[PDB]
Amino acid sequence: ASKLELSGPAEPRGSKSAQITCKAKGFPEARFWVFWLFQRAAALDWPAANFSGGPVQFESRFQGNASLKGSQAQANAELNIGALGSSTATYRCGWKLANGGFFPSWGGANVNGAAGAKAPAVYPVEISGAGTGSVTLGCLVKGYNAKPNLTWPGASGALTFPSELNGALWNLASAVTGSGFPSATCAVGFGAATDVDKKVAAA
Amino acid sequence: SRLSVCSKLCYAIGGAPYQITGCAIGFFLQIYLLDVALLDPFYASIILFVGRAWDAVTDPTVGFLVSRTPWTRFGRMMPWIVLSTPFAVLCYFLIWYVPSVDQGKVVWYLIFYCCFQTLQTCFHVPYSALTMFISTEQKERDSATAYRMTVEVLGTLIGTAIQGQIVGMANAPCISTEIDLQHVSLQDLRNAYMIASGVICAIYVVCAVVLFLGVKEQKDTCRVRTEPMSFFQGICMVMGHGPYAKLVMGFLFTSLAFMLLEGNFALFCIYNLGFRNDFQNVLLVIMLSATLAIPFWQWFLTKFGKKTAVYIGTTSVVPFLISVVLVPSSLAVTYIASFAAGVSVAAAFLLPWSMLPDVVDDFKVQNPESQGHEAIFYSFYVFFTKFASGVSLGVSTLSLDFAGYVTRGCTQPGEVKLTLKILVSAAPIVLIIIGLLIFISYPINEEKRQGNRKLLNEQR
Amino acid sequence: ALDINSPEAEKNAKGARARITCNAGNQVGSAVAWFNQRPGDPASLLTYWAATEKGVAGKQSAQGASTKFSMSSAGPEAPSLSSYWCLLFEKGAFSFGGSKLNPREGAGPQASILPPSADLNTSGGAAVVCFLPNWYGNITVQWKTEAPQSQANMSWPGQAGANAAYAMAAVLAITKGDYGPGSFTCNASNRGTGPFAMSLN
Ligand SMILES: CC/C=C\C/C=C/C/C=C/CCCCCCCC(=O)OC[C@@H](O)COP(=O)(O)OCC[N+](C)(C)C
Ligand SMILES: CCCCCCCCCCCCO[C@@H]1O[C@H](CO)[C@@H](O[C@H]2O[C@H](CO)[C@@H](O)[C@H](O)[C@H]2O)[C@H](O)[C@H]1O
Ligand SMILES: CCCCCCCCCCCCO[C@@H]1O[C@H](CO)[C@@H](O[C@H]2O[C@H](CO)[C@@H](O)[C@H](O)[C@H]2O)[C@H](O)[C@H]1O
Ligand SMILES: CCCCCCCCCCCCO[C@@H]1O[C@H](CO)[C@@H](O[C@H]2O[C@H](CO)[C@@H](O)[C@H](O)[C@H]2O)[C@H](O)[C@H]1O
Ligand SMILES: CCCCCCCCCCCCO[C@@H]1O[C@H](CO)[C@@H](O[C@H]2O[C@H](CO)[C@@H](O)[C@H](O)[C@H]2O)[C@H](O)[C@H]1O
Ligand SMILES: CCCCCCCCCCCCO[C@@H]1O[C@H](CO)[C@@H](O[C@H]2O[C@H](CO)[C@@H](O)[C@H](O)[C@H]2O)[C@H](O)[C@H]1O
Ligand SMILES: CCCCCCCCCCCCO[C@@H]1O[C@H](CO)[C@@H](O[C@H]2O[C@H](CO)[C@@H](O)[C@H](O)[C@H]2O)[C@H](O)[C@H]1O
Ligand SMILES: CCCCCCCCCCCCO[C@@H]1O[C@H](CO)[C@@H](O[C@H]2O[C@H](CO)[C@@H](O)[C@H](O)[C@H]2O)[C@H](O)[C@H]1O
Ligand SMILES: CCCCCCCCCCCCO[C@@H]1O[C@H](CO)[C@@H](O[C@H]2O[C@H](CO)[C@@H](O)[C@H](O)[C@H]2O)[C@H](O)[C@H]1O
Ligand SMILES: CCCCCCCCCCCCO[C@@H]1O[C@H](CO)[C@@H](O[C@H]2O[C@H](CO)[C@@H](O)[C@H](O)[C@H]2O)[C@H](O)[C@H]1O
Ligand SMILES: CCCCCCCCCCCCO[C@@H]1O[C@H](CO)[C@@H](O[C@H]2O[C@H](CO)[C@@H](O)[C@H](O)[C@H]2O)[C@H](O)[C@H]1O
Ligand SMILES: CCCCCCCCCCCCO[C@@H]1O[C@H](CO)[C@@H](O[C@H]2O[C@H](CO)[C@@H](O)[C@H](O)[C@H]2O)[C@H](O)[C@H]1O
Repeated sequence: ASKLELSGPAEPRGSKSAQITCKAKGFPEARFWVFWLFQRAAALDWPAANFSGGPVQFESRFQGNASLKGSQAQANAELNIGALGSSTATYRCGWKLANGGFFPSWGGANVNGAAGAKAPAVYPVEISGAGTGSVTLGCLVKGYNAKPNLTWPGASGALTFPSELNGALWNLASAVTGSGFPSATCAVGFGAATDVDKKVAAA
Repeated sequence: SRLSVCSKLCYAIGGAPYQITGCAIGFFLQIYLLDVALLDPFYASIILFVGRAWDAVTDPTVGFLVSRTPWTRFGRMMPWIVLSTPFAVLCYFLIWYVPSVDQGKVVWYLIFYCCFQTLQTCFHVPYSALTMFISTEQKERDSATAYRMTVEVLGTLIGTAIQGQIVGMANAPCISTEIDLQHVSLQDLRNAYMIASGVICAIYVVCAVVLFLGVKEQKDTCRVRTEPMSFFQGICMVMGHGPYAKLVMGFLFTSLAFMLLEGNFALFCIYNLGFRNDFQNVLLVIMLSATLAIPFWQWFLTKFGKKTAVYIGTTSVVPFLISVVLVPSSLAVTYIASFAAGVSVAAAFLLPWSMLPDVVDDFKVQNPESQGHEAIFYSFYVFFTKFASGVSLGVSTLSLDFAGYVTRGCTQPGEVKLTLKILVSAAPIVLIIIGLLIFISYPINEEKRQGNRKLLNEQR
Repeated sequence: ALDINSPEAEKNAKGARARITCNAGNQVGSAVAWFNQRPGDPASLLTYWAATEKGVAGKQSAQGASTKFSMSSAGPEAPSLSSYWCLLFEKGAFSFGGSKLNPREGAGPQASILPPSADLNTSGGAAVVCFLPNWYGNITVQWKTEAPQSQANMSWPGQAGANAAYAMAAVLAITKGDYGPGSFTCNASNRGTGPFAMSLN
């Protein structure tokens, strides 16, 4: 079947150059235009398209920023991205039906144009001296540059909010609606050797 | 008590809807399916091949069923025509209708194209067999066949003109792709196709009424008829005859090349010559040139010999087919080559019919027992031409799909235009060369033996 | 570049019917593709030429003739609650709109304010966190440190699988030097005809 396998996530630094690949398989790559997309937490943009046995056609916004290449001896469709800073997005590699103009099969690879690599800081945000029935506890994770996995010890009432940029690092919050409070701890899931778990005290 | 001129005119007029519908389909169905119906060219290739092969399949089966039809109070052929025409015009109108379905438009077009081909066969095969029932005298039958041929040519011209000038008048927006990167609607084009189909169906019903009213049956009561179920034996006997088989192969190939041109010429005009709004005028020019060139070729076959006539008529389109793919689509060169291709179409579809009675006389001299060879030849020829023209059209549209033909488009890729130039310039020239080489091996040698065979026709 | 526009970026539908509308700035001649993207997955083609499915469940039909296109789901299930896009394949520079479905629930927000912890106060910082765990619709959060503040960072999750309600986290980051402006109040404004104020001193 037609499929396009894309490279893993890349982390360029400010103004580096990033080359994304699609190992297209299941179809003659030289017969179809292989496209690229661009989704930065929004709707889908359109960088360019590349005919693997010929011309490359760009959008006027991406002329000089994107550069599409096609290796027909490896059935590989590649996108080289130049100057960066706001190109942190997800790039797709959808091929095209030779007649219509729509995209039947797609890919997907993330690009994160940021700088730094830091260990997260865990703060046990708690109540301010009040209580009525069920009470809300929390946990603030501040100052990291990867994807964490916040967990709680066997309690399923948690809401882990999506992270946001604060300068060049990421901030995340978690909340739990616990009725009784004998003992609760916040455990984070930062894969880069930072597995700090901290309890939540009173006041 | 002979055939009246009004009766022969009605019989001839009854043969016009077949030519009108056939020329409209064979010139515009690829344009309708690929562009107007918004079909994948794989599905369009499937539909074209299956419809033009089901026509060939339905010809002998409906022929046998008509041969088994008994005698009613209205005739042997009139009930078939009268009960087939409303369903035929319904299916013809539903060929050129684009339904609103989520998936399976290919099934719609397959079903209605094949149903229309079946009902048109049920119209035509009794109608073709009707020339033996209108009158007993052979001269009246020949006069009726001459009337039918003249009105068939006029019906070809009228159907091409009607479909071209109704379809082409209302244009539609194109579709730009990445090969183009650096008010009329599509529904108006679909409405134009429906209007043309409705006008053709009205002409179909009017001519069916004319044919039913103006033509009688005389009963005949099989006065000299015979079962003649020796279809396979007759085919084997005809193929065992040298000149017959050679004429079959030559005419078949030549007609295959020109049916390939008839199929994939509108796409060539639109996407290579750039006539997005003027291809219908080019088709009308070709048809008018063929109509004008019929007396020219009837003059040339007599004044210069049928052999040289059928050679130069087939080889005349070759320089112009070379020219139309080696020039940057000049407006005057296309019209000149259209006139030349009309002259060559007239030659190709006229001169073998002139050569046929000589081969009939030769077969009569060779085999004293002859009971259908003139009809067995036409049945074999029409079956193979319809089936192989469907095969060629399916392969052509599938190759357009392989080359990446864009639906509508305003410009095709450099590989689709190459396939169109091959399908207009390479494959028709190859088939014409094959037919010419077969016609070279012609032991009849025009008149050099023909009158001698006629002398044996005087002897027996 | 034809301007493809989906007006409603959020749609409410539970099990009855959804009619996602796409409008083009130029007449595309019935050339509109419809994609369905689930979160964490690439966009998957549903409809092409504005009416033709591509191997998908029969509930997702689509209509439209010229500069007004609609996709209709008549049996909207849990897999159908994803994001949808309408692409035009009339001209070379292809363009998308963007839309999403949501289930329907009641109303009623909640709020809770949390002061900075001692550990954050030790390392030269103070983040006041306002949590808004369960509500349906859209909400606005205002910070009053005896005066309105516009230096807060806000985040929202999607919709809960079971509760079918949204949440919100507002973080106000203030250094220790600027940590003497009196009392901190978080004010929430939802469809409840009154703000919810949670304050600390
Ligand atoms: C507007 C331009 C139209 C067309 C393009 C080029 C055209 C050539 C036009 C030619 C004149 C005749 C066309 C060829 C004949 C028409 C088809 C045909 O040929 O079908 C009828 C009949 O000719 C069948 O032949 P059949 O052997 O069955 O008749 C035997 C009868 N009889 C036993 C009494 C002697
Ligand atoms: C049976 C009667 C019907 C007649 C049928 C005649 C149809 C003939 C088909 C024409 C083939 C077109 O020829 C085509 O040209 C291009 C450009 O050189 C070449 O094709 C090239 O591009 C395609 C991409 O589409 C790739 O597979 C590859 O890079 C290469 O093969 C081949 O040569 C051939 O694919
Ligand atoms: C009578 C002749 C012989 C019988 C037919 C033999 C072949 C029948 C084919 C069965 C399947 C038909 O469908 C076949 O599958 C592929 C699947 O990618 C389709 O491929 C295409 O389908 C549609 C067509 O626009 C596109 O939206 C889609 O993006 C693309 O994948 C082709 O339309 C066709 O080649
Ligand atoms: C689409 C092409 C046809 C366009 C219309 C052509 C005009 C129609 C006339 C075609 C036949 C002409 O041929 C001639 O017609 C007339 C009228 O029917 C016949 O005349 C016959 O019918 C008329 C009544 O209508 C009687 O008055 C007359 O006594 C009788 O002989 C002739 O016997 C016939 O020789
Ligand atoms: C749908 C596309 C096909 C359209 C054409 C299909 C139907 C037309 C084929 C001709 C069939 C005519 O229908 C015919 O009617 C007469 C009744 O009067 C019957 O025919 C019979 O009539 C009488 C007995 O009744 C006898 O002379 C004899 O047995 C037979 O001729 C049969 O019922 C049928 O042979
Ligand atoms: C003389 C010739 C003219 C005489 C009059 C002819 C009028 C013909 C006009 C076209 C009317 C048919 O229009 C067409 O009908 C069928 C059946 O309802 C519809 O088909 C629809 O219904 C069928 C029901 O099984 C389903 O496959 C599906 O819901 C859909 O395909 C088409 O979407 C519609 O476009
Ligand atoms: C002679 C050789 C024949 C070879 C044929 C090879 C190609 C055949 C095309 C295969 C796909 C077409 O098959 C098509 O399937 C869909 C359902 O899936 C049917 O479509 C039906 O259901 C869909 C919704 O699911 C709606 O459009 C509508 O209710 C109805 O049209 C069509 O009625 C059928 O025609
Ligand atoms: C729109 C522009 C075109 C308008 C055409 C209007 C045509 C009106 C009727 C005129 C028919 C001309 O008729 C012309 O003469 C010869 C006979 O000499 C006919 O020839 C006919 O009879 C001879 C034998 O008798 C055979 O070749 C054959 O049966 C048949 O072709 C042709 O059918 C035609 O070439
Ligand atoms: C509705 C769709 C379009 C329908 C168009 C109908 C137009 C009808 C045109 C008339 C065609 C008949 O034209 C006629 O053909 C035959 C042979 O071809 C020739 O005429 C032949 O039969 C007549 C019969 O009386 C003899 O007088 C004449 O001696 C003989 O040569 C002439 O060429 C022409 O008189
Ligand atoms: C007898 C010869 C002289 C006749 C001269 C009269 C010219 C018209 C011939 C009748 C043909 C009628 O053909 C008819 O055209 C109209 C529009 O073009 C079509 O009408 C269509 O238009 C709308 C456009 O929004 C479509 O949405 C809808 O599918 C349909 O109603 C009919 O489906 C078709 O049946
Ligand atoms: C031998 C007999 C020859 C008879 C030839 C008769 C054909 C008449 C040619 C008509 C020209 C074709 O062009 C077509 O005309 C009709 C009449 O306005 C238009 O159709 C119209 O009717 C439909 C009805 O719903 C409306 O959408 C709208 O009023 C308009 O589109 C088509 O949009 C146009 O494409
Ligand atoms: C509603 C629109 C559809 C109709 C359009 C207008 C139709 C024009 C053609 C009218 C029918 C012509 O055919 C009509 O039938 C009778 C026979 O039944 C024919 O009559 C002719 O054939 C037979 C033969 O023996 C005899 O009756 C007679 O010797 C002869 O004149 C006439 O040629 C004509 O009067």
